[PDB]
Amino acid sequence: RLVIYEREAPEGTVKDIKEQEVYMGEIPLMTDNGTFVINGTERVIVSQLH
Amino acid sequence: KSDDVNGRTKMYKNIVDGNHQMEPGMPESFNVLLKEIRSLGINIELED
Amino acid sequence: GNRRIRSVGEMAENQFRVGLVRVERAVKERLSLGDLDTLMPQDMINAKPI
Amino acid sequence: SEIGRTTDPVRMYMREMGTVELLTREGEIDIAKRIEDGINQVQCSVAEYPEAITYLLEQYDRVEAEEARLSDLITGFVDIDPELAREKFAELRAQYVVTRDTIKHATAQEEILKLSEVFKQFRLVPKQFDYLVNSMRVMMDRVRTQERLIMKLCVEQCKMPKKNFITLFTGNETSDTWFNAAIAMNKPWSEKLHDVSEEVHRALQKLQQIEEETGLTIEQVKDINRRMSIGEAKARRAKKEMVEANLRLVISIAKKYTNRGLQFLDLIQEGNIGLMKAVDKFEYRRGYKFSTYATWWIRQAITRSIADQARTIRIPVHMIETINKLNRISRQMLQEMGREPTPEELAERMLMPEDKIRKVLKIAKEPISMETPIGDDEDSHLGDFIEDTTLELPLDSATTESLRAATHDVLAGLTAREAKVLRMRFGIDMNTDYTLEEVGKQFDVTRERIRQIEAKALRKLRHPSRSEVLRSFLDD
Amino acid sequence: TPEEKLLRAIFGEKASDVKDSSLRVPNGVSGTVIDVQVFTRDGVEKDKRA
DNA sequence: GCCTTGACCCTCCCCTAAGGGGAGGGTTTAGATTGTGTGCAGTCTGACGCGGCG
Repeated sequence: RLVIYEREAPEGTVKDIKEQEVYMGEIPLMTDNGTFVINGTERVIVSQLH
Repeated sequence: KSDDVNGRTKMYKNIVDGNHQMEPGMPESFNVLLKEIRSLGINIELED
Repeated sequence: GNRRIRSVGEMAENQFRVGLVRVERAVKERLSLGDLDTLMPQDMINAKPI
Repeated sequence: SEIGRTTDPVRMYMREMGTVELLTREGEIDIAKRIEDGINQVQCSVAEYPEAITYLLEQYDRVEAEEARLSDLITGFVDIDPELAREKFAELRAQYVVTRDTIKHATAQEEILKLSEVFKQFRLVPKQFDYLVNSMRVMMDRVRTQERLIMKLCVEQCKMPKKNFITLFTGNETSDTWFNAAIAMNKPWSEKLHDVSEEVHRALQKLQQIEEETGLTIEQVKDINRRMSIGEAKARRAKKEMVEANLRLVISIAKKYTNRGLQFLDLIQEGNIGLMKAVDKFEYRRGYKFSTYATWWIRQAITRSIADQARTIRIPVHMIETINKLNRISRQMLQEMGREPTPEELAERMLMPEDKIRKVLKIAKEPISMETPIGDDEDSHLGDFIEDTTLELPLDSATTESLRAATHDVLAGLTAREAKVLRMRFGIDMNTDYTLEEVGKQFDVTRERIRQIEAKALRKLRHPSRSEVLRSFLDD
Repeated sequence: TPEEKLLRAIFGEKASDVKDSSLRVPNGVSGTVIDVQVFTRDGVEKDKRA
């Protein structure tokens, strides 16, 4: 939601709101076995010990 | 067996001729090295 | 007790949030322009960094 | 101060650049006034050379019969229609014709300044103004190296006092009566000197053409060239004061171009070049700030350099703009359609044919390093998986030598005439093959007999008597 | 080469303008084709097998 | 057989009329903006040499 406040206002009261659903990226999905199919090969993202 | 570009084909046609003798030259990678040191502003040469 | 298992859903969130700051520096750069009345939020979001 | 603590060239540039305080709205006006003061000073100095304004007048005489237009010679007038310029060139013409007939010398030395300050009214274009200044530059530079070789015509004879030699050379300049007192000195040096007094003649008198060619003498236009240098070096150190004070504008613009294939300093150097253009082309009399114009020029220089030198295999600016347009259209379609646009529908969002977009997509990829680690192994690089595809396999080299031997056998199984016709008709054992006429001229025979020879020899070689050694070289 | 030119002017078996770039079974591999998948770029006409 | 000889014949390069289409290059853009920021890496230890430095 892009909120546009006003120019002269004690709060910057809302001049406008533009609310819409923007697509950002595709996130890979863990299959039901704990793998990811990334470029057709099955990959496991290994836990790190840091 | 490896780098000699003119020696590897002579060795091939020598084996096929039944003459197991080599005519070895300079490895090509040594020439690559000489050209990669001369591009460093260092004149490396071969003294006849 | 001093080493910690950081796992798939945490590394993936770290990378997603890196992508989010990449896009939000650009949307801060775009929000301070003067075309501000006629643009929708999906015109200033770049899905490709994220 | 902080000198010696860093080696980073960008830290050094920023540190050295920040020592110049910015300019205010009225600072830029003062600096631009100084620049234009320098250029009108060099104008009013070169107006002392009258062949300059005669050239400009005959340029207007070219504009009389449409050899040019008025916008090519004059950009304005300070104290655009052809209405005023007619009486303007009348003003300069009337001053020139009244200055011509006067020869005197204090009488003829105010008329020239009147000429210069009537000529100041002309806001010349850079073309003509550059032409006149480099013309008078090359004129006095050739006669000036002539004066310098007149001096070093003594160094081949002797080593000499010049502080005694400068008091003599100036002012006579039509004769050797200044050179006649050199033998009145008669120290050993001025012996040798006089024996070259003949080969100095053709030098020392030939500037005597210019002594009447410009109408002036060489010491007057000497001071004119000195004030020329004063004026142009005044304008040059004023443009430098406006370039150095806007070097942060370049950085504020160039930070917006950072990761597009050029280093940061490459971008700000190209922006600096564009800013120097912007300073050269700025008019403060428009009442605009310097930032508004300089931004245009800095943006131009920076994006032009990104188009030129950010890619290994360079694509032109038209293809750079087509790729940029395609990428913008594609990131709009991706936001709308929620997926990557296929080149077919990308061909209807744009208005280009679809194979043009497919080849545009094939262009844009950047070359991979031949040292990229494969799988990030960092013990196996991309470059050691790339084979040399121009070599011929030693089986094919052995086959070619075996085929040469077989051809030698088969061609020795023919007569000398047919073997010669075949060895010249193809390039066998030769550096070239020949036409029927060349082989026939080798044998003082017309071409059709050579064709018949070569045909019958091919017929013989086709037989089962000679062709079982050769047919084995054609893979079935 | 000049000799290959003579060899083909003798027997007349001309050179081919296409080069065999076939996919072959690697040496020593011996098996059964169990699946074939054909992916055609949109715009290329499909052969009988696709 | 060894030659010639005029008649055919092939490929290939360039040409037609009046522009179309594109590639690849130049040029100016005048409200006013005036110091790079990764939400970086930094995380390797031991030996040796050299140079400011007390």
